[PDB]
Amino acid sequence: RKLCSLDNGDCDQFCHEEQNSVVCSCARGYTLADNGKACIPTGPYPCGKQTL
Amino acid sequence: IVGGQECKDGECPWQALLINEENEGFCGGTILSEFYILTAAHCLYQAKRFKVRVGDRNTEQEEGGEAVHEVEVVIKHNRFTKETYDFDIAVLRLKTPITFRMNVAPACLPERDWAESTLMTQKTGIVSGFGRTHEKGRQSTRLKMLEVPYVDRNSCKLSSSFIITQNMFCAGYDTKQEDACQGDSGGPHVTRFKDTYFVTGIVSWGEGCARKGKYGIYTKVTAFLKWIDRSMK
Ligand SMILES: O=C1[C@@H](NS(=O)(=O)c2ccc3cc(Cl)ccc3c2)CCN1c1ccc([C@H]2CCCN2)cc1F
Ligand SMILES: [Ca+2]
Ligand SMILES: [Mg+2]
Repeated sequence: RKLCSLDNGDCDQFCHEEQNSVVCSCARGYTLADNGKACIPTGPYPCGKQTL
Repeated sequence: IVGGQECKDGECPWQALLINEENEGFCGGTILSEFYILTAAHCLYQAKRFKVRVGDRNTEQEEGGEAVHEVEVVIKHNRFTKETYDFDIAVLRLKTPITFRMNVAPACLPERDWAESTLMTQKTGIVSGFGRTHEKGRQSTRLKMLEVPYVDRNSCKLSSSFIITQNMFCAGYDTKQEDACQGDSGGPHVTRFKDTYFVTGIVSWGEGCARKGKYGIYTKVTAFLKWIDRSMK
């Protein structure tokens, strides 16, 4: 297990392998955090979050 | 839904219900965005005219969050055939945008490669709807959800009396009495990853409900991600 196969590359959401390294990204309505791993909602009702 | 649990407050906010002229649900859908609903193509023959309800968990009371939306455009997959149930997918564009709130929110559309490697390899997904609670029975008045294991593709083909195309996948149980059922068609199959739910399937068909040796058959959303994207644009 390497890169994206190793715990999803430490990405919150989408993990891609460009060159020989991890590149994380997010669904629409989220912005990639400064750490390039976490996905930050742009609004109060981001996709895929239960409204609890 | 046979077995499973009630969707509690805010737990299934992407659920949509297709309602006929008589204001009765006959199929489910998944909220994709403020203007778009994902459903099954086969649901489009079950009502001449229909609208979409969101925010509903109990068809007997007014929870305050329900909203009815008229459909502006129906986009049915042109390759869908009643004979094989292949390409069982449609997208609905609403006349007015959905207002997100408690019990009303979109499910995320994943990327294909990642969804197939990471979501579809998870142990389970979640199916939901207002469908029958027993093979023989009436539609549920309450929204229900059920955790359904992903089923090995080989086992599913062996179990099926009909061809399981590459646009289909199986989920559920061999013998345990839990499955989707009549009226759940078109509804969401979502997969949770790090507390974010991604749409992975559309309730499509089954040889009865919760039968021994049979599984639930779902449209494989990952096979239609480009088609969905084009339909939304
Ligand atoms: O979907 C159902 C059943 N109706 S149901 O209302 O009980 C139902 C409806 C949807 C379901 C969805 C799931 Cl995921 C599980 C059970 C379901 C059960 C009865 C038989 N059936 C069915 C429909 C289409 C096909 C086609 C495929 C190739 C050839 N013909 C096969 C079927 F068995
Ligand atoms: Ca209600
Ligand atoms: Mg079974």
